[PDB]
Amino acid sequence: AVGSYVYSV
Amino acid sequence: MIQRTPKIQVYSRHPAENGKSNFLNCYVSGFHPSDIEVDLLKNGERIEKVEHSDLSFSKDWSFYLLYYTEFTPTEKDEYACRVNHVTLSQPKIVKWDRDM
Amino acid sequence: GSHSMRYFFTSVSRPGRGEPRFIAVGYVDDTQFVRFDSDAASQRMEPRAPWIEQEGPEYWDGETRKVKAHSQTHRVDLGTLRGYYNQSEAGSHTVQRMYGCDVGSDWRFLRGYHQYAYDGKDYIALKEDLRSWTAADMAAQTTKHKWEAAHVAEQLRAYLEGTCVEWLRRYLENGKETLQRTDAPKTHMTHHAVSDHEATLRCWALSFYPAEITLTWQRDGEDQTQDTELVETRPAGDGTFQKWAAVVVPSGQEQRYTCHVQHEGLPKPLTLRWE
Repeated sequence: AVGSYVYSV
Repeated sequence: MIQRTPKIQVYSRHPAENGKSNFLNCYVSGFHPSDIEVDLLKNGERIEKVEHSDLSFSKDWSFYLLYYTEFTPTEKDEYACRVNHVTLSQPKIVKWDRDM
Repeated sequence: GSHSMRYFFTSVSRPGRGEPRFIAVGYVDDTQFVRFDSDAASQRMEPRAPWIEQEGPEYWDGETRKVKAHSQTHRVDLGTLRGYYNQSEAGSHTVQRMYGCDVGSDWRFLRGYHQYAYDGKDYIALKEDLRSWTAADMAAQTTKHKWEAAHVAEQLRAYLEGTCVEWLRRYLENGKETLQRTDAPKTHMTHHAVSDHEATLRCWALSFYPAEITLTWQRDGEDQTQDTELVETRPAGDGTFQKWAAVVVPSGQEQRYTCHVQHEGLPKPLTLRWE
């Protein structure tokens, strides 16, 4: 399962 | 910008036997950026029914792709893969060599 | 043995040719099991291995929503990175992200990773301690400052030590026949003259899984690394892999050369000889 959220650079 | 040349391999899934269905593969790896053109050729003509894998990449960030189609080898039929990429001055044609 | 799960994300801007292309793919070891492609009509996360098809609608609805969230962040990133590097809109640029986890023989967390590249170069990477960042340049340091203030690493650490390992264990169970297997290489060597006085020796490894393998040529027991052509390990298309290594040698010296094959499915490393 993928992560729920990623953060912008 | 970074540019890396595709390494091109053309080969069959199984050892080739004239008259026995098989899978013809063109594997392109180690290239960057991702835009690339790959065609499988039968006697110089583009094979239209060709599937390809989903774009992925290696630990060094270079891309790889498998193009493949079903085929039944014969004695006269020449197969090849033709690849174009920004690193290539002209399209590169790699011929299938079953005696490797 | 050890196992791992890895997700790979590629975003490519295409100025004036539509929104950026986004492609996501998931692997357990060397076996792919999911894909998302922004240009396909489905617009859903899709199965790419039979053992994942048993997952329910909640799985596919949730995986689809989270991967589109990945897609949107990369769309934002492509603009952000243009500003960091003072680049024009006309050019096409590439963002790549890979993350996942490894487990050991006890099937528990060994280590995790979360890495980011811009235009084929390391950009920012979570260090192995999962608490600090390795930033490749000045623009990436800007990202590091922002991610430190928002405590980004702790949130990734939780996923990588928790969700990541618990779903890998599930996939390893559901796909036991495909994932908990080892196929030893079928090996041989070929011999072909290239002229009156030279021959190509090619050492073949076929139908093996997983992809990790070592093929080496020795001349009188000396490794011939500088004179070997070693191709990239390649998929056969049936879930196994192939590789070969070749040397061109003077005709008559064939008996000096041996090929050595190492693979986890071999009880002991193989030596192939011409006599």
